[PDB]
Amino acid sequence: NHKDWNDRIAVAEEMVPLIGRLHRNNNVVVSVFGRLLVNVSDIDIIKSHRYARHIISKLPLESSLDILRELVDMNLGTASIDLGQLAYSFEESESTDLRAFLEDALAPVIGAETDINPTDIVLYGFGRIGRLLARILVSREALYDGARLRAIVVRKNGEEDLVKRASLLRRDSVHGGFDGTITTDYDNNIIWANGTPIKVIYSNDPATIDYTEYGINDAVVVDNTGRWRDREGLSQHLKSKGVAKVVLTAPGKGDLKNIVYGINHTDITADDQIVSAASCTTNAITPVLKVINDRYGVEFGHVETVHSFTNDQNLIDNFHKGSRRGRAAGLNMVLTETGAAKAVSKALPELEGKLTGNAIRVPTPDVSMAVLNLTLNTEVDRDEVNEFLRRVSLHSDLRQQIDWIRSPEVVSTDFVGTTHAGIVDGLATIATGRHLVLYVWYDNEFGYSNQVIRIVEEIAGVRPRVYP
Amino acid sequence: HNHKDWNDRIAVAEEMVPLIGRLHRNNNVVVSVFGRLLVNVSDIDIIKSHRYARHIISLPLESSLDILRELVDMNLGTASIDLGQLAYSFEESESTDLRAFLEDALAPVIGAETDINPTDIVLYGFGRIGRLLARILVSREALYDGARLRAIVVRKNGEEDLVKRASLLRRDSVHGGFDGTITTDYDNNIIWANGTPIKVIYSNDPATIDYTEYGINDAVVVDNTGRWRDREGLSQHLKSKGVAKVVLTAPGKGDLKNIVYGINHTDITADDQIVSAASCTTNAITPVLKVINDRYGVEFGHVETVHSFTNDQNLIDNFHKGSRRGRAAGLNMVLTETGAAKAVSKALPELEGKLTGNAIRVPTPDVSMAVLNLTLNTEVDRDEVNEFLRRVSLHSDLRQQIDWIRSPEVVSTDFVGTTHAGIVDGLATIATGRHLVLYVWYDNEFGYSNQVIRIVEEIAGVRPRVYP
Amino acid sequence: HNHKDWNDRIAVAEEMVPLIGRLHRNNNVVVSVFGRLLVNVSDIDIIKSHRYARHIISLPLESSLDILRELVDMNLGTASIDLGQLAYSFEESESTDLRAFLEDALAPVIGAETDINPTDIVLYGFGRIGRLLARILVSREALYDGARLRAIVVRKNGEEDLVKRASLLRRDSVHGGFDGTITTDYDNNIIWANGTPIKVIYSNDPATIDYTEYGINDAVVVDNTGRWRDREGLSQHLKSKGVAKVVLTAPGKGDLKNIVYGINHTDITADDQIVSAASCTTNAITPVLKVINDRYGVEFGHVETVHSFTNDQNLIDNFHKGSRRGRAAGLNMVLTETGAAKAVSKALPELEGKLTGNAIRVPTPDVSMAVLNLTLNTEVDRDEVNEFLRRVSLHSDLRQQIDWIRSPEVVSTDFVGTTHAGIVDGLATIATGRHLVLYVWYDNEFGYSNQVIRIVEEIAGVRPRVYP
Amino acid sequence: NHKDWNDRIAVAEEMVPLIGRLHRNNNVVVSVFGRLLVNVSDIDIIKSHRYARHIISKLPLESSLDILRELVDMNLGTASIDLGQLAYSFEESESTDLRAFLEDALAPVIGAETDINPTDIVLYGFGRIGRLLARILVSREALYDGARLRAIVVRKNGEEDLVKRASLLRRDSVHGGFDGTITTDYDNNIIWANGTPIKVIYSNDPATIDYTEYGINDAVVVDNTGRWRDREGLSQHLKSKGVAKVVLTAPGKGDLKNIVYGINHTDITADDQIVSAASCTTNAITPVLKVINDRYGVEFGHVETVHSFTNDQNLIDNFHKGSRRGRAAGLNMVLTETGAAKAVSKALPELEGKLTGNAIRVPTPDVSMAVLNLTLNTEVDRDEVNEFLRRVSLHSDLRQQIDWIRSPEVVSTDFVGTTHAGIVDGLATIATGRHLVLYVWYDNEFGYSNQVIRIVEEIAGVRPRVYP
Ligand SMILES: NC(=O)c1ccc[n+]([C@@H]2O[C@H](COP(=O)([O-])OP(=O)(O)OC[C@H]3O[C@@H](n4cnc5c(N)ncnc54)[C@H](OP(=O)(O)O)[C@@H]3O)[C@@H](O)[C@H]2O)c1
Ligand SMILES: NC(=O)c1ccc[n+]([C@@H]2O[C@H](COP(=O)([O-])OP(=O)(O)OC[C@H]3O[C@@H](n4cnc5c(N)ncnc54)[C@H](OP(=O)(O)O)[C@@H]3O)[C@@H](O)[C@H]2O)c1
Ligand SMILES: NC(=O)c1ccc[n+]([C@@H]2O[C@H](COP(=O)([O-])OP(=O)(O)OC[C@H]3O[C@@H](n4cnc5c(N)ncnc54)[C@H](OP(=O)(O)O)[C@@H]3O)[C@@H](O)[C@H]2O)c1
Repeated sequence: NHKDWNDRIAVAEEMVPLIGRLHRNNNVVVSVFGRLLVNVSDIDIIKSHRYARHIISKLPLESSLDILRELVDMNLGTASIDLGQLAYSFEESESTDLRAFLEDALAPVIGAETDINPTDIVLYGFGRIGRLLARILVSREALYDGARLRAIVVRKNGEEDLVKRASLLRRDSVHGGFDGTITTDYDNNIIWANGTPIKVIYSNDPATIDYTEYGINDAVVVDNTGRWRDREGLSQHLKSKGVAKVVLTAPGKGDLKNIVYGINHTDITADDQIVSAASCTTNAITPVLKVINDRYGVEFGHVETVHSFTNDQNLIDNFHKGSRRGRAAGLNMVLTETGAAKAVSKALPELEGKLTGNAIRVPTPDVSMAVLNLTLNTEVDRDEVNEFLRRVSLHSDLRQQIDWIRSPEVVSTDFVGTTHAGIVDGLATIATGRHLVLYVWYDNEFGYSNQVIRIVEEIAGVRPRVYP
Repeated sequence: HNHKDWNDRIAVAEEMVPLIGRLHRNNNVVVSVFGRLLVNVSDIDIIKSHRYARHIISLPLESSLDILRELVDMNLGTASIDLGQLAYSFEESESTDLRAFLEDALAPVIGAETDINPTDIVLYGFGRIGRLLARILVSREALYDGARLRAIVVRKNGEEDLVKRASLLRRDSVHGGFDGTITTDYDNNIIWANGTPIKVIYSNDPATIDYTEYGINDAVVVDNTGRWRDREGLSQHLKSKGVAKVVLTAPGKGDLKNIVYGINHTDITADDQIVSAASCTTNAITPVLKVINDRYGVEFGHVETVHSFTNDQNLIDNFHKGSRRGRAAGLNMVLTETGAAKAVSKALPELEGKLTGNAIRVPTPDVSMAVLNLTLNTEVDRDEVNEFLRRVSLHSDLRQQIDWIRSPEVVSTDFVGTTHAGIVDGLATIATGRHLVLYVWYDNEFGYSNQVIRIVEEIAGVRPRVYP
Repeated sequence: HNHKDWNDRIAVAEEMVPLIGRLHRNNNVVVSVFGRLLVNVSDIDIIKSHRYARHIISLPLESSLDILRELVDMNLGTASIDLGQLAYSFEESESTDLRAFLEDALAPVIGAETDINPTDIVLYGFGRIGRLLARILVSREALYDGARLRAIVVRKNGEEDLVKRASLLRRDSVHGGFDGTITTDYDNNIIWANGTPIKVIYSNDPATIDYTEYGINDAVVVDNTGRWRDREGLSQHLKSKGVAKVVLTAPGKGDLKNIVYGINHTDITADDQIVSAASCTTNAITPVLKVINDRYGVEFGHVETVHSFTNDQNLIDNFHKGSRRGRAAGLNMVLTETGAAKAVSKALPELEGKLTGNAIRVPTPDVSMAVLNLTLNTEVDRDEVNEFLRRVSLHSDLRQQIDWIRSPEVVSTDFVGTTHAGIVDGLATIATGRHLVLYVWYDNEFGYSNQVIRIVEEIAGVRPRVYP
Repeated sequence: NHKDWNDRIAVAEEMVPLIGRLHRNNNVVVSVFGRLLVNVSDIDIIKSHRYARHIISKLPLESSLDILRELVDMNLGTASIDLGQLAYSFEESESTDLRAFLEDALAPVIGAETDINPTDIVLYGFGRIGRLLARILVSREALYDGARLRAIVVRKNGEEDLVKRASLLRRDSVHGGFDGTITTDYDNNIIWANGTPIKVIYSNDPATIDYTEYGINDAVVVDNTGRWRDREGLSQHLKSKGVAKVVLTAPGKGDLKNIVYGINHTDITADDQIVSAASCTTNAITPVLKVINDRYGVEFGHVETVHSFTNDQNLIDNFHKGSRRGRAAGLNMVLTETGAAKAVSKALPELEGKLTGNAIRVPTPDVSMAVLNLTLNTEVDRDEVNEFLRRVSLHSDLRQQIDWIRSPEVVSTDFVGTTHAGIVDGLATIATGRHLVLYVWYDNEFGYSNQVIRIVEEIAGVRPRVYP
């Protein structure tokens, strides 16, 4: 029941000023477990406070209100503060006064520096992944001000260019409208998105740009074009003045590291100039396969993905590079080569030779569904596997790469806009002797984009740290 | 233009939020800027929403923030105050004091009834129209608390009905998620939607329900079944104890008033028990035609409505009322009959015998387009007609019904969720001689449902009163 | 290869046509080449159809044309003669005379009953399955004249029913036009379909029809309503005078035999009054699984069926039996429950407890794909499994149920109209160790309907007899 | 009724040998009004004989059988002989013997030459129009042997090229399977389609091909690429050795003639080296507008086309040259610039300045619908306009460019594969004072393709002549 709804609103209204003071004065983003309370409607704060059951026992707004009331005068510097962890492991201390507990558990923060130098991001390409990257980058510059989108690079076409590019960022048939205002300065070739000025750079050669011409230096280029997937090709960006590092939103060929965030971002070194974020399916299934292989062992795995179509395919039957992709995407079920076996082996080198996979592309514009047919080296029960994945999903350090649900009503549309790389549908799970079958949802556009943003911030050094 | 000043703009908005929130709680006042609310919206919409005030007068946030701090002290009643109207006719006036002006432009309210009695709404049916009526009734209850959704009536199917119907309100392939929480209480057969308890009532006969059992009386029933379109049928509802009035979401047959809100809602009298809201197409074009007819003249007019499919139709060819309407809705363009021309002429009898039209149904799930080919009694040029409709849509008494837009690249999905009954695509207007072509978009589901909600509020006597 | 000889090939075929046509008229003989008819087909199909005889033995047209001229003189009866079987085991024999061979391979027929008594078929319902049953019954009446469609039964809607239902049989968004003419006789409530008069009978109660009124007796009813899936319900039909047997186009509940033709149709006895044809998915995969299970062994098996939507579902989210099944069928990928695994195990009880599966519904209107993940009791290689299924599909007793194909670029629309219950995509087969992945296409509407037509012909005693 | 069906079949079976003798011996294609009886099932011959009511009073097969029985020994040379016109205006002579009448009315033909030298056709491009052109060309080489498809030109890609190109001709998601067999000779880069060997030529420069290298000379290049629409560009083909003439399947810019067959093909001269077939909509509406403007006079016309999407558009929102075309075609109604006003003025120079037009692109893969809003210079009645268009459609020399129907059941799917440029839906027609509104269907892929084939045969000199 919700007979208490209006009080819940009323406490959250008390919370907003406090939340926003810590933001503007102390650069402190307040969260409740995974979920932000910053730049957010009162009703969202309610919804997110309900959510805390799904990790803890029972979370009332007052405990948040009281930690916030005692955080306003604690002279804090920048940091992400989880209001919920502070509630739980205060109650499990256990002794008031609250203040005392906070000053202790938020020690490194108190009095720390409230500014960090941001890092310039350039999007090379501005397509489906490119633009969702730009949305996220603009949201997070407003939360954290760590990575600044400064520019996009597109080829010169036909001089209404700029208006269409801004419109493609303002609007999306699938992802709906941009959270903010998008204005265009035609004279200086800039798209303004909220606070952020995005220079549009016209070029046919990734190697002959002087980014310093636009006040860009030391930039991470996120190439979302996919025209170059080998080191020799991606190396073109490093010839452009202003470029420190390159992230490919696609499987990199040869020696290029393929990085699945949460799983092998610790193998990114200071010296790695060129890195790749793998594919959407790779990011969807690799957390899961790694976690299952370490616990139970995977003799063999097949992946079938029932996948949304992408923009390389054709509205109507016509020629195409790949397998059967050139048949009309919106009228057909299409059997397609996935590279996901090979990709999963790159990042988990221990499953080399043990995996096969295949795609079926169907008439939807976003969101996909991996089916993992897994032969284990141990006998397993269904509820034990569900509970161990729910645990990883909700409390492990792959918390943000993996979600777990037991919703009997959700379908592909409901996953549009999810921030996880992979969402295990728990009701579906099958286990029988050594056989496991897992079903994984992913928003292949946005879910993947979020992984790429995380790679970009590790590389830039501006991942926020969460206390405690 | 630019957004060099965006972080400045956020700052102010945020000093507004606690003050907008006082008024709403303490004084039951909703605050707007030329018809855009600032209650239960982000800081970003407050920025957007003061920005679009250049369309109207030709507005700094401080003018609002200066206004607001006068209204926390003023012993105010229940009102929809506009900050925009209040600033314009302060400048273009003899000016200071501020306090003095806001206590004379706002005499009617200062110390008044802060609470009207709400009126109980029953939703008979709970499909595509009914569930959006629910979403609006719920969020307008938070804003104004005039009309309260009390109950839906459906037929008993299984024993898992209640939870399936809660799901249907919580998620939607087109309209996305409910803004709030939906909880189900099985013991009492209640869907909670934010603070709103919605009784589920199960009945095969609209005539044999004592609504007073469930605490409901003098209710308006919004029959969104489509089952009964004549007086006899809809009179069934009046036989049920607790029912005062009936609103049909559809063209009423025979002698039933068909109401297009903004145009002829004043034809509703206190003894009118049963009212009709006409079709989506009628609501979308009647305003535009009347405005065009009053200003230039209409000699002749053709309507082609290019229209989304509706749920009565068929995924794959099968039986239906009409031969063409039952063929695979998602695989065909379907030329079909429209009642619009005859229905437009009911409401505008001055156009009786001057109008024709057809409908073509296409594989989209929501949003339609009316193409209006008008021979006029007068010569027009494209830029002049545009500016006329732009003025009509900003200043006229049909603001809420008519919007006009200049935006490029816009397509049908961008109009999901729009509040206006019809939106004139400025870029598409064609005008040569006495010949005019207008393109009018409409969210046949949500746009139309907002018009239904205005009739309901009108019948019930709770149209918010907007001052001054 | 080439077609340097194509105009030569047409020439011969055309000297066949008048002779194939004699046999059919005079002697009630249908002529085929390894299971492909040459009656009421183009000259081009006769070329195609002698060409695909290299798949089987490893065939000149003259061998056929030489055969034919012997059969115009031979006082022949009613038979489905194969020209292919007759040529192969003439060469690989002691050969001339030709006349002598064809009067000893074809002793059973030479001078026999040229006319069997047909059996009256009633179609109860007339939707997606029923109308394709009609198309098959009509064109098989021209070929064999064993089962005759006599009547459909529908509920009275309007007074333009008859013509709407004639239209539904004449046109189809997926299956294209009826091959023939459909005429309506309103006075007698008859749809003419080529030479076939189909009575339309209107009834709310399957139990209260004297079919003998309309000249129908000892009929098989093919209940394609879906309404009644148990013995009690389907027994209603037997209470109607004129009814002998009932065939349900669906999995029958309880104790009703579920029949997969090619596999267990011999379980039908003369005292079986009510029979079930199982689901599309069951018909598509049961044959393949049994063949794979007999040859290698099945230790474990998972089925994912990627499946077209069906007409019970919803264009746009609304109520349904299942929560997920009622969401917008054309906008979503929908993970849902399948009965297939349990139904496969009914028919193959040797696989009881070794099978699992799920279904995903996608926005296509017809044609589905079963993905079979099989752990086998034996090691297999891709090329060997392929050649096995290829042999099974050409030579085995499940030829009509199983096809195998090597063709590139094939996608779901190319399988509309296919006669086989399931078609193995050769290119997609994956095999490594004991692990096998098979992809089986099926026209869930037309393929399945052909299996229904085989049960019907079997129950009725009119399976064409194919010699020698 | 069809109680006489089997006799109808039986007479047509007598007809087939005769039809085919005249074909193979005399190169004589027999037709009944518009419809061929050659390479066609018996049931088609029936259907086409029914059709003759729709032009005449009552047509029985026997009159066809008897004209054919007396045509077999009349020593005829090549010609198209309409069996129906010969039936009508024999009965309206009137005197037997039949023979005498034929030898007189088929005078020019008797004893004439039975061979004509064919013309080599090259398809530059092999996309949606290209391949339908290839289907038609292969059908008509088998009927008339006037234009021979010899080659396609595609750019060099990635070496599975040839198999995909053959597969794209074999199969089509919308147009279904090819009528014949398609084999590939990989060694000589040939696609065999039935009798016809198609050389695949790989080139990046239309100007540097020696077509004589492949035994091609004096060829009409049908450029269906649309990369070059100006004379300077199309002139590139004339530099290639082997090229006589060029036909652009698109509006040609500048001085290039835009040819709508039936309407201005008489303006093609012996000296015109480069000609264009206009657009699909232009071909759909120009017959109609010309015919209406000559009778009644067109003050002003607007065209709205509700148009299928084409392959230049995007599955999902992305950048694009044109207006709003880059939004996702399968999810949206999209307002688009048509050039059809300008195009219709080119071919009808008399409507210059009097026409506007617009497209709405909707989620269908083929078939479109023009709505013509016409202000006339005369008052008109509805039935008189319907009857005058039905007359033009069925008996004028634009018979094949225009059809007329009064079918209450047909929708866009039913027009796939129509051979007319434009099909007027007569039930829809509106007329009121000086205002006419006409609705025109067209299969924008195939309908247009057929017009282009006709242009190709006029230019080649191999249009067949029909007697009488
Ligand atoms: N664009 C639009 O959709 C649009 C716009 C304007 C007006 N309209 C009109 O609004 C009406 C509702 O349309 P809709 O699209 O919302 O239809 P819908 O989605 O089919 O919803 C209709 C609702 O009414 C219920 N219902 C139907 N027949 C009933 C009966 N005999 N007894 C009780 N309940 C019954 C349904 O029951 P279940 O939930 O059990 O199926 C469902 O809840 C129609 O008259 C339509 O013409 C529609
Ligand atoms: N892929 C497939 O479609 C497929 C394959 C295998 C088996 N099945 C099964 O075959 C059955 C038929 O499915 P379908 O897709 O053909 O359904 P459909 O297209 O809805 O056709 C069902 C037909 O039965 C009629 N009907 C329904 N309820 C009735 C009732 N109470 N009394 C009398 N007639 C009634 C309908 O009447 P109206 O014409 O008046 O609407 C319609 O003629 C279902 O059980 C389904 O599970 C379907
Ligand atoms: N409704 C219709 O589709 C329709 C109707 C009437 C007229 N038209 C016009 O007909 C033309 C063809 O349209 P379509 O729908 O057939 O387009 P399409 O399906 O894209 O076919 C284009 C063909 O031309 C080739 N091509 C494209 N650019 C080329 C280049 N620079 N050099 C060489 N070859 C090139 C393509 O090569 P690949 O195969 O390698 O991709 C393909 O074979 C267009 O101008 C269009 O406006 C279309």
